[PDB]
Amino acid sequence: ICCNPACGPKYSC
Repeated sequence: ICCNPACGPKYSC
């Protein structure tokens, strides 16, 4: 997961 906006398509929070 990724609790960040920079994650974009990786954002999982």
